[PDB]
Amino acid sequence: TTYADFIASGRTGRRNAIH
Amino acid sequence: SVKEFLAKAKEDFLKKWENPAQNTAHLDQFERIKTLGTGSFGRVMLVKHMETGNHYAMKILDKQKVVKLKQIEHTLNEKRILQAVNFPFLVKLEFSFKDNSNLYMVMEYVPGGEMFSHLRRIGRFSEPHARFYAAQIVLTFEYLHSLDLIYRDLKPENLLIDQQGYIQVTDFGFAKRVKGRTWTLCGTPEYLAPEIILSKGYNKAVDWWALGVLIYEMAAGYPPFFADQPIQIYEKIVSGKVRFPSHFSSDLKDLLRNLLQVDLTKRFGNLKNGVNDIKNHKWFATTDWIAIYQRKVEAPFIPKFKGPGDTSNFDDYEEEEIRVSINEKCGKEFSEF
Ligand SMILES: COc1ccc(O)c(C(=O)c2ccc(/C=C/[C@@H]3CCCNC[C@H]3NC(=O)c3ccncc3)cc2)c1F
Repeated sequence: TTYADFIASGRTGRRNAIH
Repeated sequence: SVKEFLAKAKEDFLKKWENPAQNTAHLDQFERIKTLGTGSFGRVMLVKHMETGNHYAMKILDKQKVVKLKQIEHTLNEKRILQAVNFPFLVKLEFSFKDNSNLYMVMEYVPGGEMFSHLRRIGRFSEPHARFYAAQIVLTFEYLHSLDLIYRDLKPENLLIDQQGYIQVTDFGFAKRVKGRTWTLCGTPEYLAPEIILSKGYNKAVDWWALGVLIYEMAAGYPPFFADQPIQIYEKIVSGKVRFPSHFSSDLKDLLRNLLQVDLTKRFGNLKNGVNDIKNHKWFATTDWIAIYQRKVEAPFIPKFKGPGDTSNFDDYEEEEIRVSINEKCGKEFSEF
């Protein structure tokens, strides 16, 4: 599932904005 | 009434905008307690104002680090806009000052913690829960946009929950006062509008795009476009094929299709009706807009409140001692701060 893929992803922590 | 609230608000903002408050405290008036979060140039700490015993959230930015990354203008924007605005769902700046080494912004402490933490922990919010938050953002962008401000960094990380369960927006570091158009590639990958990614020049409508992302993420538990690397996020955003979870109401999906809309002649918030296209949407029909503004709606979630000074709703971060140099760093670049 989409939820499982999100939770296994490297992007579930705080996200930094770019400059 | 909505028109004469915004006209008084613009007059208040503009006097502060043209003559900013400067140097309204000093570091030695505060006891530094604990880091609540970090960014490129430093950190936000819980502090205690010694004279009153009041708690605050103090941002400390290292001037040399700001200069090394070419972000002077961004941090001047953050402080100039923060000092000038006033709305129930914007974190209020109480003081600001600078010394030889650093810039300081003392804000109200918002002890309920970041929406991000509650969202990730819980998984997802119900539509009524997400809607309650979404309304506050809609009304906040109405205000900011009326002042020619673009926010450009909406995301759960930057939305604090206060003791009554209402939102306070923080992190004005990408905010900018602009009539017309602007071009810098900035924001968080998952929240960026297509037009930002494609270097087209953009305006306030990117914030309405970002709102579609946030509503989608609040209600799903995950963002509409994600992947392990930023470049693949961009690629999914420019394709613009959004998949909705099966539990999303037909009204939510319809609203989202109008916010996550690549075509700027069709994107809600931007058009001739303006913000009313959002407020009068069917997903928002149970929303009493004036009661949200007045804080008379009962929040679906009040965070545990363990007395003043308590930080149990924030994560832990490594502390680092503030060093203040005896020589003035970057005086002329930061003179208006
Ligand atoms: C262009 O890049 C910029 C622009 C402006 C900036 O100020 C910065 C920063 O250096 C910077 C430093 C620390 C922070 C910390 C922000 C924290 C944690 C990150 C997630 N957002 C929530 C925010 N917390 C609070 O502001 C807060 C306020 C009131 N009460 C509790 C928490 C943000 C930006 C920056 F990197």
